[PDB]
Amino acid sequence: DIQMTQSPSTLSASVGDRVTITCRASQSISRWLAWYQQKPGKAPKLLISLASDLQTGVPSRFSGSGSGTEFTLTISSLQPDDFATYYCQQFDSYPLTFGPGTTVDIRRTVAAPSVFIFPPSDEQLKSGTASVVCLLNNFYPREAKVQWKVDNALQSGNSQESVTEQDSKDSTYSLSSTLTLSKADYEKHKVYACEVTHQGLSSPVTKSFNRGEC
Amino acid sequence: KIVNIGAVLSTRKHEQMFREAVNQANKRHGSWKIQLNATSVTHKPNAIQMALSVCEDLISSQVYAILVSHPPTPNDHFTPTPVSYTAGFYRIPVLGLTTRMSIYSDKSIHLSFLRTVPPYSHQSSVWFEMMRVYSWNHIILLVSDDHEGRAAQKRLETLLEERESKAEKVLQFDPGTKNVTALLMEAKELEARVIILSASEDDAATVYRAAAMLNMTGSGYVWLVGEREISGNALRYAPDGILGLQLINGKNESAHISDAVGVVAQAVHELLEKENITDPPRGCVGNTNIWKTGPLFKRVLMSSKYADGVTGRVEFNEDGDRKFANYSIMNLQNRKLVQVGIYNGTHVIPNDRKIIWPGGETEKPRGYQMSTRLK
Amino acid sequence: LNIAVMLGHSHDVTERELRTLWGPEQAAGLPLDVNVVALLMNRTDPKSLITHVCDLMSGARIHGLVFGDDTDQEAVAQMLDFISSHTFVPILGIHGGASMIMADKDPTSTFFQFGASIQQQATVMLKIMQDYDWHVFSLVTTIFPGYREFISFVKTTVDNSFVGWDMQNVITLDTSFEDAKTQVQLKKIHSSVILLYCSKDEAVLILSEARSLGLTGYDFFWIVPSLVSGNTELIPKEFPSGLISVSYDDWDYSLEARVRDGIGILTTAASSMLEKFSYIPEAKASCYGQMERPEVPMHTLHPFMVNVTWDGKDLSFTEEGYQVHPRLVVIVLNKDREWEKVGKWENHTLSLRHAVWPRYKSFSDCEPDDNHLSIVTLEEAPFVIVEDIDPLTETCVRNTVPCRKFVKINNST
Amino acid sequence: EVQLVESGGGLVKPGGSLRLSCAASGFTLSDYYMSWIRQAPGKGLEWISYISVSGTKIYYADSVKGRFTISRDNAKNSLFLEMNSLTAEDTAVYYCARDSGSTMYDGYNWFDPWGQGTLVTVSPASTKGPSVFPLAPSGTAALGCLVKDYFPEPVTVSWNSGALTSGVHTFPAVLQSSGLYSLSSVVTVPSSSLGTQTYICNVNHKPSNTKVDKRVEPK
Ligand SMILES: *[C@@H]1O[C@H](CO)[C@@H](O[C@@H]2O[C@H](CO)[C@@H](O)[C@H](O)[C@H]2NC(C)=O)[C@H](O)[C@H]1NC(C)=O
Ligand SMILES: *[C@@H]1O[C@H](CO)[C@@H](O[C@@H]2O[C@H](CO)[C@@H](O)[C@H](O)[C@H]2NC(C)=O)[C@H](O)[C@H]1NC(C)=O
Ligand SMILES: *[C@@H]1O[C@H](CO)[C@@H](O)[C@H](O)[C@H]1NC(C)=O
Ligand SMILES: *[C@@H]1O[C@H](CO)[C@@H](O)[C@H](O)[C@H]1NC(C)=O
Repeated sequence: DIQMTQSPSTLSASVGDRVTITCRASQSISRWLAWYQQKPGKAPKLLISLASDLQTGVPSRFSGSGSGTEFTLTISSLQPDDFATYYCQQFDSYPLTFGPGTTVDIRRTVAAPSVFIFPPSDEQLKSGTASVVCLLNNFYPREAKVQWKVDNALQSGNSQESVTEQDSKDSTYSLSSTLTLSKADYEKHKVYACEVTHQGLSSPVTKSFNRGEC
Repeated sequence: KIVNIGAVLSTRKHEQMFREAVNQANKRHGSWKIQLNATSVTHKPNAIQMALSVCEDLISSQVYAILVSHPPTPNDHFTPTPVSYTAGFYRIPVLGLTTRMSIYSDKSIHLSFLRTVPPYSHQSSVWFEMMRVYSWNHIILLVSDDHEGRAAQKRLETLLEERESKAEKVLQFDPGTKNVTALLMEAKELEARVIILSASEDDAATVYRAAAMLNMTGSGYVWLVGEREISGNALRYAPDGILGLQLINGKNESAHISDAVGVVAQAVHELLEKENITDPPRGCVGNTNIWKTGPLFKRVLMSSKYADGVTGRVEFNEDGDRKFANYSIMNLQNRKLVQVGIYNGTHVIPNDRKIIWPGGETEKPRGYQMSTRLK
Repeated sequence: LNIAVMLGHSHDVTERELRTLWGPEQAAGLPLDVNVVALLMNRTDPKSLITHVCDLMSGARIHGLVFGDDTDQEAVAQMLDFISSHTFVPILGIHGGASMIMADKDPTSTFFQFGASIQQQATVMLKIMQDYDWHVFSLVTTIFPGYREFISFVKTTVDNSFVGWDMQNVITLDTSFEDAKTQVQLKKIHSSVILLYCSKDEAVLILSEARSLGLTGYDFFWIVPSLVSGNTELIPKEFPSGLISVSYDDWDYSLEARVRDGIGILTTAASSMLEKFSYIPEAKASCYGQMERPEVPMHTLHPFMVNVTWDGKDLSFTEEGYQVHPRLVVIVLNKDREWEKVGKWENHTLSLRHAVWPRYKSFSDCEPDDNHLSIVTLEEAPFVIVEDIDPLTETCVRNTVPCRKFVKINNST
Repeated sequence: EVQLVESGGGLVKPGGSLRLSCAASGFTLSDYYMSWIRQAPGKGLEWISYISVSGTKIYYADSVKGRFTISRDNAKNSLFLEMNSLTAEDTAVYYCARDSGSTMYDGYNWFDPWGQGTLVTVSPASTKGPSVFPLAPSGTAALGCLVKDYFPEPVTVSWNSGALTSGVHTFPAVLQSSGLYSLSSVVTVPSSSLGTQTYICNVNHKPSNTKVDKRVEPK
């Protein structure tokens, strides 16, 4: 198989600026690569064939470059309709694999994340299920580091995260992290800390609640 | 007894298919204890890098025949020119799976080159045969000022001189030009009404756009354009009624790879059964000696006959080109390509489909028109 | 600017450096030629050649090079053409592999040679046929793919009748060494010189067949192109002593003079480019990592090399690539089987005579040549009239016969 | 017009079978190569199957090899894909796209055009009523209502019967390992408005025909 890595996963740029997307393959694929533009809720559409040939019906602003193991997609002038997710797909060998994808966002200003943690409701506890939700709001860029700490211990493998699409008015992302624990596990622990690492905060902020008064 | 067969295909998938074909040929027909070995290398982006990689990874591996294909990338070259030139310092034969360029037809430039596809010369031969069977004696030949265009023009002129026939004039064309309206007006101011054109895709699109506004798409203007002129922007701007040509199985690289592997194996068997074989150079640096058995292997390959291939009778001309290929006479109907006739070699058999002509005329037009304006 | 040069033998370093010093200093050279770099190698492997040329491309910015290979391999010129096309360096072909020219370079290349193509050698052979009063000839060619152009050129020249001698009947023969060919047509159309269009071994075989047949003796001669006499020191016994060949060699020139004129041409082209708009263009960074398409932001030297003058010995070039005025001397094999320079097609694209009349050299087997005689004649007035050849159309005899004469200027000399 | 339409998708229990129909319009299906590619939510795109023009060369992805079956009808100009042994990871948006190995060289696909696509969901559950759990708080305060264990999509969540719109962040639905979706809708309001002004969230699930309203008060 062929592994393609796209860096950065997400990026932000203003209208009219030049946007550079880097696609790197695990092996050498010469010039066999294609670029797709996918709108949210819409199927991707082909933009560049052979990593350099512009498709018919596509604006001339799109132009690729690079060969071998590293590829680059360049847009001469960013436009409002260009904000989408771009995947670089190679057809060197079967199976045909697609990259993780790169999404173009809007750069407005650095926003400090709004970290909030809510203890599970009693009506949820009586149902035999316990879930801890940590709220992230108005953070730019959308990239952030979220981890769950219970009784000052790292927790992994039982967390679900949901991220909202970029807002139309203020472009503020919202992320909700859900930690699932059983009733016995929830009642046998007293500390539940949600730590958030983001560019808007110089140092991580750890806010938790203590059983008994939450 | 150990043999190695090099190859240069389009990366992993075609390399694996070539290896599978090599294994199949090892396990079928002539199957000796030590048949041959399979080696391949991808087409490098830089031509210099490709040439040096071919040198190091094939000559050091004791290759007897190397298969090279030409991917039709429009922006990049990816031509077999570097590999052919590197194999030309020695006399190691090469096989072109889909090398459509007419440069390799001349052996003065490429000393040791072979291919299983007639680049454009047999396309001009099909043009001549179609004009003979459709009774065309008035041809406006549009030829680009490039090597392939000149070769096609020379072949067409030689074929016409066989029956003591000569076109009224052959208009010259320079690639990348946009002011061809003068040449098109000169073509209009002629007794001939059919036009034969041989150019690249961009040139075909440009001349089509120029001729659209000059009323060159009307009745009686028969077009016998080639394969390059019915694809891409040329197909987009192609006027309705074009009698284009398309090579059957000329794009399916796997069939050509299998045929080349079979022919190479048969030629290796014939050479081994004929006389002694000189060992290939251990490396491509240090030894400038020319292979003594290179010309003999070239003769064996050129005289080899392969009747079990996917294209039936497979044979090579005196220039190492496929003879009696399968061409499909394509026609444009409602902006769609409709296959009408098939060229099996020295025979043209149209099907029941009716060939339309530019201008929407149903009846077959003719090139014989009297100007009645004798200056 | 920082031109390079390569050789294979003879002058190694000092002579080349002295010539490259003397060249630009002979005139008011506008370009500031800092220096040159000279190399030497015996082998000419494609990988070794590529590595050496790319190393010369990286260091000293290349800016053109001169090749002096010694091996007689025609693929060296092809490799040089490919390199010049794919790294944009002007390369001049000199004695050796790059000397012989048989390929049509792509427009993107900047490769030129000092050799002579088939077209000009054909013109020299036709001038030789104009001389000695040879009007009827037959074409014998092999299945060699590089001779269809030769046949077409000969046919077109035959169709050319507004000037030159009256073209007699011409028959073209192209087949194998069987089917009892050649002698079928060589009965009434082969009275004068017969042209052979074969390679070395093919020509040896054809001439052996001619010796075994009735195509030898003081009768009709043979004229062959340059590649037939590729080696001036290797004369097979099958070659008749009456063979005539046209091929420039080192009889009148040398590697030193050739590299001197090559560096002069390169310096003149660089000066023209520098004086054209602003400066002399520079080369690329290296021969690797060119992911982008091979664009040419600068201007090629082709428009600046089509017309070049250098100290009266100008060596211009055509659009195709071959030089306008090659040496292209004509050599006739001697009775002792050596190639002797008799004539020179350099003087304003005109052949020479070398003061050697067509003395009928004995062929493989000596025969009594009691057929040409010798008729001394004197111009009295009404019975003999001496006239010069009219420089118009035929430029030869029309009703009279070829004659001889002498000149007298000083009684003492 | 050259367009593709995906039909036949829906909800299938694990271990069942389903068929997808791809409609080809504006071109002849026999002149091009077809391929099925699925897009898992929150993941990338994964090519699945490939069918040749001749109909004899069929290749499947190694991940789903032996479970899917692809068939074509050139006369009908329709593409049929058969899926068997559906699992939770098989829940993805399936697209049928046209390849380009016919006009261009072999191996050149750059799949185009792409149809509107269809959604295939695999879940053992059939229909379950939504459950609403308020998010009690511990110059603005975060207030929201949590909807958990509802199936199938979609669910309409509004605040004050749609009067309160500013500051509402409705998180996208997330499918759990049990096949029950869940989402959250949090609205930011000033701290002064807490207690004095009542907060009500209207949760309505169309498939279950159930409307649930939960009181929101400071805690
Ligand atoms: C026969 O061919 C194989 C090709 O697989 C040679 O094995 C090596 O294969 C790797 C790629 O998997 C190449 O990078 C190596 O260069 C190959 N080895 C060599 C020495 O070239 C194998 O060596 C070949 N055997 C013979 C006798 O030629
Ligand atoms: C291309 O040519 C090949 C012949 O080499 C045809 O045959 C197929 O070849 C592939 C691998 O090359 C095999 O996987 C298939 O099983 C072969 N099919 C048959 C029916 O023999 C192939 O069908 C041709 N393809 C096209 C599109 O024309
Ligand atoms: C050349 O000039 C323009 C483009 O430069 C073109 O439109 C025009 O038709 C040409 N001239 C003639 C006489 O056709
Ligand atoms: C078609 O041409 C081939 C030669 O390639 C010949 O063998 C065959 O008989 C021809 N078919 C017909 C129907 O003439």
